[PDB]
Amino acid sequence: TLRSITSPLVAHRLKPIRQKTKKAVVSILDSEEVCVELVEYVKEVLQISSDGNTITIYYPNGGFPLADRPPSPTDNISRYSFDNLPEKYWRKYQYASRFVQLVREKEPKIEYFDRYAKCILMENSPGADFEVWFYDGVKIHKTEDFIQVIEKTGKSYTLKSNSLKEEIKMYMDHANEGHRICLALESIISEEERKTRSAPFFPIIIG
Amino acid sequence: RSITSPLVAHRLKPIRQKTAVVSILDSEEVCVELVVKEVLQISSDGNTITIYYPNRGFPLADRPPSPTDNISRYSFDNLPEKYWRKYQYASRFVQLVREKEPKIEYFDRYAKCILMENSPGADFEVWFYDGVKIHKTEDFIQVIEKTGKSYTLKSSLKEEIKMYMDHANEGHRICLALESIISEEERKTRSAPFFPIIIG
Repeated sequence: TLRSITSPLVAHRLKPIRQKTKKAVVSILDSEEVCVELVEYVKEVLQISSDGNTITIYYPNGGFPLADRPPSPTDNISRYSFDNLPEKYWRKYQYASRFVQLVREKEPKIEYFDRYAKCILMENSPGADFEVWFYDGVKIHKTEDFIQVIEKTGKSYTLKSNSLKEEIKMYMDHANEGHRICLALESIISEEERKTRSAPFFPIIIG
Repeated sequence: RSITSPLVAHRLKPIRQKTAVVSILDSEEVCVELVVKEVLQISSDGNTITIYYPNRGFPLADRPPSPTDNISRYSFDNLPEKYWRKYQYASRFVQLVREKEPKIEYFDRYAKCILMENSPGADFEVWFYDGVKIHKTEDFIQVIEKTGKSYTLKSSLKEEIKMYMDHANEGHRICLALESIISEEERKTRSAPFFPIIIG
């Protein structure tokens, strides 16, 4: 069971992207499906559901040239659950998940303009990244692992654990309020998309 | 006061229109330059009017003349009648901006919904992805079919279009519920404003 190792990917609300590695192309489609074309001709396509829990695999007949769109499916097709997926495709599923993990860290879920900064909560929940692009060129990025400060000069620092330099704290004190605010809205609005179950309320731009 | 209510320019993006010149400043203050020779600056909340004269003077710049010492402040109530029709010009203008100024853009699978800033009872435009368009108002609803066949109903079932009108009504209910939820939170937080908002 792939489960014993990794976890199902999440691509919900991800804008489209196509990147060519050497071994193959990876995509996020308008459907928020994830496509891995193994490879210059495509010999194998994996199409993972936006949830992670479904993997569709189709081949050609013959020895599928490269393209904008991925190749429309064939009758040589299969479907697996995350649990049923054969070992053979596991490292492919993990390429797709690493990639998607990359995108979500940089995919805004909420953009909020305070008097003093642009605040960005990312899609890499739980514990998503949080960027604060101060309008006077200060930058504070918060991560589960750590916090990066960049000063108006370019002095850039990490704090995996505080006294900063006091003046840093005015900015960090703000960053924190912004995080508390974007985390309260995300909860409120998320509550609403539960109660209504209509169309996604994310991402949002505020102010 | 007896007549017009104080204007509201909260969250309105800047604009200078020439006719007198009227402006909404980056401060959400409303400026009327009469022609210059007189400047009225109404507060974003409508209740304070600052009036200053040149020391004519003031050639028509693209920005309002910086402040002078021939200056007055009034309350909405204190405002002398000499200035009432100037205030009312400013109020009509702002009513016009607000009706076309969006507070909420929501992207449904079928359409773009826009609740405007002309509360209470704000306009609600539904720009369907297929080219259908519905515009709700307190007075009436305009329907534009894909053809162009406009139809300003004022009170009715015409069939088929009811599929779209039902969607439009859902979107309104959804946008009117988000406004309430995010409005509660803004009441409880004291942070920077939460509107406008784009969702989707």
